[PDB]
Order: sequence, then structure tokens, then C-alpha cells
Amino acid sequence: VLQLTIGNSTITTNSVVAYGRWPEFIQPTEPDVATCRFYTLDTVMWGKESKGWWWKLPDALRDMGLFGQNMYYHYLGRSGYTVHVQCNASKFHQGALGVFAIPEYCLAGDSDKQRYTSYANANPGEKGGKFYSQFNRDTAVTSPKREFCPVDYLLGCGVLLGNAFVYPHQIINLRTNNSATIVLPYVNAMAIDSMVKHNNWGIAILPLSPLDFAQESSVEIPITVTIAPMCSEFNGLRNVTAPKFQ
Amino acid sequence: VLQLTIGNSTITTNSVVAYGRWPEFIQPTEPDVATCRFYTLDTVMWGKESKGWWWKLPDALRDMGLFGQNMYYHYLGRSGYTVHVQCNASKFHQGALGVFAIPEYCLAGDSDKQRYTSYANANPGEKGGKFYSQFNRDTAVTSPKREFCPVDYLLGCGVLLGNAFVYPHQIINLRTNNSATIVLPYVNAMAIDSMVKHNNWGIAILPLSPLDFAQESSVEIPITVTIAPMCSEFNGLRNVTAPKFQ
Amino acid sequence: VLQLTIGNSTITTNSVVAYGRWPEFIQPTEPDVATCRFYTLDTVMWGKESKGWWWKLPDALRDMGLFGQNMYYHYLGRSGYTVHVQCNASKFHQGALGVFAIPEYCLAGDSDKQRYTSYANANPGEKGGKFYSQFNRDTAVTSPKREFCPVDYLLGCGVLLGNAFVYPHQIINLRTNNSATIVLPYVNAMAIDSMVKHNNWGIAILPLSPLDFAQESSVEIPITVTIAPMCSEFNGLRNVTAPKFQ
Amino acid sequence: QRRSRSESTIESFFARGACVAIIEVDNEEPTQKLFAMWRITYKDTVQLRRKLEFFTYSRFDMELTFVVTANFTNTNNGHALNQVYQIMYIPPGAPTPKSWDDYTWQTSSNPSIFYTYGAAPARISVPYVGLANAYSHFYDGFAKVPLKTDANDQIGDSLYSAMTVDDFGVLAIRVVNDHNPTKVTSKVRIYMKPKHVRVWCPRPPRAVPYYGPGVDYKDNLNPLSEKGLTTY
Amino acid sequence: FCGSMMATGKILVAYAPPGAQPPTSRKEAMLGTHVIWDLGLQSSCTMVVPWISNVTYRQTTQDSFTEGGYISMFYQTRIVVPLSTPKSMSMLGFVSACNDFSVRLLRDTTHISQSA
Ligand SMILES: CCCCCCCCCCCCC/C=C/[C@H](O)[C@H](N)CO
Repeated sequence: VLQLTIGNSTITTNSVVAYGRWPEFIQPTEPDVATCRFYTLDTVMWGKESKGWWWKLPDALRDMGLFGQNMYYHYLGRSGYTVHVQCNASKFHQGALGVFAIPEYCLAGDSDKQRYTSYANANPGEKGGKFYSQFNRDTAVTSPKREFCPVDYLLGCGVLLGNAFVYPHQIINLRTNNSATIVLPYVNAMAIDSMVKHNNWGIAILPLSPLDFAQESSVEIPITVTIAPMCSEFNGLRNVTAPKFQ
Repeated sequence: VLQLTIGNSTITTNSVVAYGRWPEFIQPTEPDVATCRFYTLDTVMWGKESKGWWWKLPDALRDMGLFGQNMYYHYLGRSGYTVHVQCNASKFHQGALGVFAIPEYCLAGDSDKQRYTSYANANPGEKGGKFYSQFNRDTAVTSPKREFCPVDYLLGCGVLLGNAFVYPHQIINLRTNNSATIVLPYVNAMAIDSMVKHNNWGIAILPLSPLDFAQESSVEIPITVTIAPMCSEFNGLRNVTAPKFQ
Repeated sequence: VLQLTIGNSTITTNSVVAYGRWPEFIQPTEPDVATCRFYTLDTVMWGKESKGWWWKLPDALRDMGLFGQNMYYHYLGRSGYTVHVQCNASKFHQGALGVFAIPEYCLAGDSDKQRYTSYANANPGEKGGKFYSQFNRDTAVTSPKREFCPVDYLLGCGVLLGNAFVYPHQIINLRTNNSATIVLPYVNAMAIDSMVKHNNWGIAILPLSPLDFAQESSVEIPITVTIAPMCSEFNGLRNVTAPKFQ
Repeated sequence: QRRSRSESTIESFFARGACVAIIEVDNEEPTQKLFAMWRITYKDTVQLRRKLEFFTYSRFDMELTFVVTANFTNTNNGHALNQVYQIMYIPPGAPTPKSWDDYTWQTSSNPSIFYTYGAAPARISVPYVGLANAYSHFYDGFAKVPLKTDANDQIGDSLYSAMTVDDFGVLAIRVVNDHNPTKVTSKVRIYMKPKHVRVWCPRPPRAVPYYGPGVDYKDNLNPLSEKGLTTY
Repeated sequence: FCGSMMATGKILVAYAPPGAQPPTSRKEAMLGTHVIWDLGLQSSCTMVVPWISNVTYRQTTQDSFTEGGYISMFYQTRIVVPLSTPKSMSMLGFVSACNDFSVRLLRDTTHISQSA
């Protein structure tokens, strides 16, 4: 059994390295301990009719630990991630979770106006978001929601979810593995970029096969996403950034 | 002219090292950039009838920059300090500021109950406190203030202010120097101690000679205390500490 | 204290060399003594509402010493300059004089006709000229003044006075220095050119900060411009040139 | 194994020049089509876009080829001498022309082509002019961040997946010839051939028709066609 | 500083990289890069803004993605002037490029114009 320990956080179990590149550094400010903890996101229930979940990195780790504090205080920071998606399932639970790590995971909005989604709805953080079977158009012209309308089979970006495996992916197949680990290096056009506005990665937990258990009516098991910022180094220390999330 | 630069903060002018020891380290978490900034405390006016000011370190640097965040998130942290007390005065301004760095600067309370001062009043932070000519006893038995009653000539600790020069001291004599710098190493019975509860140092800016200017009725000049955490390393990362300051 | 002596003229005080080039020679006629004297121009009062002064070199040194005589008798002469602008100010006088040395200091005329300014008004000499807050247009159509209309913030040449520091400049800041020295080499498209018609340089003394003293109503201090022709060599000795200055 | 991957290389995959824009430029009388400024981008056409959206980041030395095709409009018997077309670059910041007879057409520092109609299409190479170390086909962020201290929401309101408003400036095409009574309507087709292409972080291609310059989509969300499960 | 030689004070010159609230207060300005300038000791202070940027090159236009930052000045200690001294003094600011400074993508300036 694999037991990976980083900083002051240990996770017991296969792990895959995104694009075969390990997170490594490039005077940046690198907390070797305060930012290497495996911050645990909000656990999400995998309902029988669930369509999927999506988080934005490092947006997900904006309020957890000192990583978010260094991210808001500093101007521009680069950080690799280690995403451990653990789904406790019994021998009689069937299902598969595609854990995709989309670089620059641009999602589609609900309104007819292109790229009209707001910053608050595009950066939900630890909460994340969820996919939808169809594309429900925003009809509130007086007060547009300005939120994503991610579609499962379209991956929220118009591409096919079947081809989404071009990204760094890992399949949590409850019959063979109850957890998955993806080590994402800092992927960006720039050597280092502002994290408060830019989301380096996007994690998508999509049920490739529906969850069933003993022919039960409704079955829901927990899914815990634990993200660890690896080699997170920031630069441009200045006054704290307090974004408007409404 | 001396121009000392640390991290991303530069101060232009003599500097004295406390106890002849320079701040040095002893897996602690040491932000080499995020915690080395010269955080500027609230400027205080040196009135003609002023009696003095006192700040507690690292209590003063609890809400400034990521130093306070690392101090609250981590259990126990050690940090040297560099206190630059700058008092802009003209050639015709006369006065002297004793800048004393008391290790374990225990102050006296106002109530008859010994050691009854509360944590909120004993840790004012960037605001700091002020000395008083006499010892005003707390008379509110229904709601005791539970605040210090620091006396100038007693240094708030029963000792004589004249002997306060046993501590690491620097005299800002407006005729010869308009600023003072004291480099305090981490002084504590322990190699590293909780900073949220313990104040490693206490800075006391006491007017040894009253401020006068051109025989004016009331004269007040600014005093700016800029403290830089040097070699600040913390350990015991855990949930943020949110003390009650009322 | 710097005390620079040339020929038979000594000046006691920093000096800056224009374009990093020192005045040096290229059968020219070079008076090693008669033309190296620090000829003192007319002292100008720096009023509180003063806008600036401008002189043309070698036009300024046309009637002082044998330099002007060699300049008028000879056809074409090249000469470096050393301009010492000395402004006696007390410790309580505040102000700044930008001393700019514009190569080919073309000024703007007042009339609507472009380049219509006359030779007499364009070459005032030791008297020099002064800048004006705004651009007053010449309205005398019967008898046009044909004089420059130099504007302070436009430097009399349409450029911004703030960028005028691209030229060899020196700031007389009365708090740190009461004098400035600029050593200008012979700057011209030609190795040597007629001085009676061409002005190799232009000195501009512009108050970058207004002059104030003890909150007085009107304050005016002297400014003395002492120009020394260095390595002045002439050629083409012939009958004296007597320009018409009206 | 033994078959080479020459045609499959990224340099070969983008070796084709793709129409990225069609600019209509007229020489009509002052009655707005005298000149035309097209914001330089491949997202006006979907083919080269989709080829580029195959990857997240790109770094290529572009090669633009302008094919100008002119016609006589509103005249059955029309005459006009061979026209010269000015294709001027206006990078982000350079002053844009407000009219045909504008000073900015002097091109003192803006690079410009003067293509004589009937000659070979005007080709020019452009290096990687990206600010970052690679072109960002996809951006999962914004340009501004709405802060708590902002006076209004429009201060930090920015378009999603939009880095800069003036991405890479505008291409201003005009007819250098004077306005003739005979109106000659011209179409300048710009063909983009990425050269020295280096791509990073591949992405699946868009299976639904594009909708705007982002990853949004409105209709035609049915890429797959009906087919039996056991039908070969 | 263009004040009197008898005028002293401390000016905090702060560069705050973008991505946060502009430094409307000295407490926010001292969190970013900053330098204390004593008006009495030195009449001119050089605040070097290091090249910190996400992109390798910022744009010359005003755009929020390649925005440079925020330069501010505050009174660390107020100006102290004796009697018979001008209480209100002026100062100048000079911007310059360092040796590492460079530009690319030559273009036409928006400043100059020609009516036609
Ligand atoms: C006649 C002179 C014309 C000069 C043409 C050179 C203009 C250079 C602009 C080429 C840039 C286009 C390639 C970049 C595409 C971007 O990545 C996408 N718009 C999205 O980021």
C-alpha cells in the first residue's frame, strides 16, 4: 500500500504524474511547510443521478491554510498541485470516476453573451461546481446569473468528454481502486502568473459509469478531494487581495 | 548615510544590536520574503505633554502582512526583530526618545488584583499603549478595565526608567539623530515559543526630555515605528488562531 | 570643496560633463589664455513668480573679453564651454533650478510666421531672455517684434520641460547645492562652424520648484552665470563682423 | 515503426495557410467602407481555430498572406486603374485611423504593406509576438479581479478567458488610390500559416460549433449521429 | 525634495504590484515593496521598481492583464520645519529605465498627430 507524506499531511492508498513532469521551481517566497499541507476540500456526495463536479486550481485553495494567504498577499505565484480524489466504496458498489486535470479549464457560460460569466461564479473555490445533463440557457435578462453551464458530455468546454482523457486523467474504478492521485506541475504560458485571477488547472470528477449498489433506489457515497500545493512559490508581496464573491 | 534593505523594504537613515547577538535560526516554516518586510506601525504624535508609548512584539505585528498569518496559523514561532523608530524633527526641535527593548516586558495592571489584566488589553498590537505620569487605580468594580497602568518613571514594571538602559536601548536625540534602529535577537527561555500568547519583546518609546520647539505652546511631531521580523521561523501549522480582542 | 581654476579665473564651489565628452580640439587660432577666462554674464534675479531664463552660446560671450573679438574677427570657430550657474541661497530658501544645456536650442517665435524671429532678438547675448507661462502671440502686424516666445513647460521648443533632462542637465537644489557646473564639449554637425550666426548651445535656467523664503511675500535671490570658453579655436581671420542688434 | 511521421508533425499539421479573415474595403464616396480595421485573430474562422484549440499553448512564427480580389459594384461599365492596397499594422496602442485620409497611414513606425492589385499575394512573416512565453489559446481566468473595495462592480468586471482587450492590435486595410466615382469593392483574404510551431498541453477539439471568441456554445450540441449499438 | 535644508521628514515610497486594492493607506502601502526616504539626509531617493510580471513583456496600453502596479507616497513622519521656513514645499519626480529594461514591437506613438 502506498502512503504518500508531504509536509505535515499523510495520505494512505495508482498515482499518475501529469504530462510526465514533476512540480519543480523555476526572489520568490516559498513556504516549504505552510503551503505543502494536503488541504481537504468539501466532501461531495456521488448521487445516483449525479453528473459531475469541477474545481479550479488554485482557486479551490483560496481559503484553506496559509496557501490562500500567500496567494492573496503576493502578486503572482506558481504552484504545482497533488490532487487525491478518494471515494470510499464497498465491493458491491460499481462505478467509475474520471478525474481529469484540464490545463486552462475554460468553461462555458449560460447566457447568450460569450465570456459573460462573472469572476465570483467562475471561481467558486472549495465549493466548486457541478455539470448538467443539458445546456440550460440563462433567461434572467434583468439579473443574469453569469455562471457556468458545464455539460457532462461536453466537459463544459464544447469538447467531448470521451476525448477528455487527453488531459492528465485517472479513473477511480470502484472495483479496482477507491482513490486516485494526480501530480500536476505548474502548467501556464508564463513561468509564474497571478493566481487570484488565473486558475492554472481545473479538476473534473465526472461519473463515467453510474453509481449502483445492491439494486438500491438511491445510493450516494462520499468523494473527498485533497489538494496539496507542491513547490508553491509566490512573488510580489503586497497588500492582501480581497476579491468580491458576493 | 546608512540605507538598510531587507526583503522588499528599504530604510534610509546609529543601529545597535541587542545584547550583541544577531537574529539567527536554531522543520520550522521560514518565509524568507513574506515575513522580512519592514511593517510600519501606526504613527504616534509626540505631544509636548506626552509620557511615552509601548508596543509588544510580536503582538504588534499580528495584523500586518503574512507574518501575522503565519503567527496565528502556526503553533509556536520564533522571530528576531528590527525596530526602526524614526522621528522627523527640525534643527530647532529639542528632545530625546529612549527606545528601550525590554525582554519579557511585563507591565503592571491598574486593578488591585495582581496579574488581573486581560489578554485583549495586554496585547493591543499595532495600536500599542501609553505611559501615565501617576498610577491611576481602577475603580470600576462592576466592570474592571483589566488594562495596564504603565508609569513613565517606573517603566510600567516598578523599575526605574533611569536604569531601563540595562535593556537594549537607543536614544533618539533630535539634535544628533532623527532615527534609531535596534536589532533584537529572539530572546526567550525557550528555543521557540507560542507567539499568539507570549510577547518576546517590548518596545518602549519614552520621552527622556520634553519636546520643545521655538517656545511654542503645543508641539507634536510624528514617530513611526517600523518593525521587521528577521529570521522568523514558525512550526506547528494548524487551524488559524483568532484571539478575542473585544 | 571643489575649486576649479582655468586660465586666470578661479571658481570655488557637483560638476557634470555633458555627454561624457570633455572639450577638446580637432591652422586654427587658439588663445590659450585670452579666451579661457570665466566671463560672468549679467546677474539675474530669481523672483518668486519667475519663469526662467535662457542664453545662447557662444552668443552670450560676444562682448566679453577677447573671446568675442576672436569670434567676430574669425570666420568659423569651435569652442567648448563651462557654465557655472551659482545661486546664493540660505538654509531657509527652498527651490530648484534646472540648468539644461540644449544642443541647437531652437526656440519658438511669437508671430504666426514660422521661423520669422529676427537675428537681433534670437541672439540677445549676455542679456539673454526669459520664458513665459503661456504663449502670447505677436499682434503687431505693422511692426512685428520677431522675438522668441519661450514657454517654461514647453522649453520654448514644443518639448516637455520634464523630458528636458535628456539634455546635459544639473539641478541647483538650494537645500543641497547652491551652484552647478556643466562642461559642454563643442557639439555641432560640423567640426567647426561660424559662431556669429550659429549658437552651438543653449543654457536654460528654469525654476523647477518655486522660490520661497520664510513665507515672505516676494523673495528674489541672485543667479550668476559664468561661462568659460574651453579649447576655443577659431579659423578664417578676416575683417571684424559687426552684427546689427538694433 | 517504418512509416515516418513527417506529415503528422506540428509544423506539418499547421503548414497550411488558413483564411482567418475577409476584409471588405471600398473606394466609395464619403457618404464608412473606405478603410477597415480587423482585429487580428484566428477566431473569426473555425477551421484554423479548431486546429489551434487542439492544444492549450502555442508558440509559432506566423506567416500572413493577403489575397486581394476586387470587383466593380453598382456599375455595369466601370473603369479604374490598378489599385494599391495599404495593409498597416496597428499594434495595441498605436493610433488607429478615424478616416481614410488620416495621418496614421504614414506608417512612420507601424509596419505596413503596399500591395499592387494583380501582383503576387502579399506575404509577410511575423515572429512570436506573444507577451508570455507561449500563446494562450485558453485562459481560465480574467484580466481584472472585482475587489471588496471597488466603488462599483464594473471596475473589476472583465470578460472570462479574455487576457487583453487589444490582443495584438488591428490590421487596417485601405485603398491608397483616391476615391473614384467608380466604386471598386475589394475583399482582402488573410491566410495564416503558423511556422516553427511548438504546442503544449494538448486538448480535445471542439465537437460543437463555435460561439464567439471563447469556449461558449449555444446550439448544435449534438456532435454524434444516430448509430446502432451492434451495427457495424 | 525641493524644500528647505532645515526641512526634514520621512516619505514612504511604495510600489505595490497589481492584483490587489490600490494602496489607499500607508498601512496597505508598507505591505508591498517600499523605501523610507529621509528628507534631511538625502534630497533625492531612488525607488527602483524591480521587474515583477507574469508575462515576459507588458503591453504599453492600459490593460488589466499586463498592468504594472501602483506607485504611492505617504508620510512616514510628517515634514518638520522650524520657524521662518516655508511650510509648504514642492518636490519633483523623475522616471527612468534600468539596464534590464527593453522594448519590442515598434509602433506609432499616439501623442503626435497631423490634421488632414
Ligand atoms: C502588414 C503587417 C501585418 C503584420 C501582422 C502581424 C500581426 C501579429 C499578430 C499575430 C498573432 C496571432 C497569433 C496569436 C493568437 C492568440 O494566441 C489567440 N488570439 C488567443 O490568444
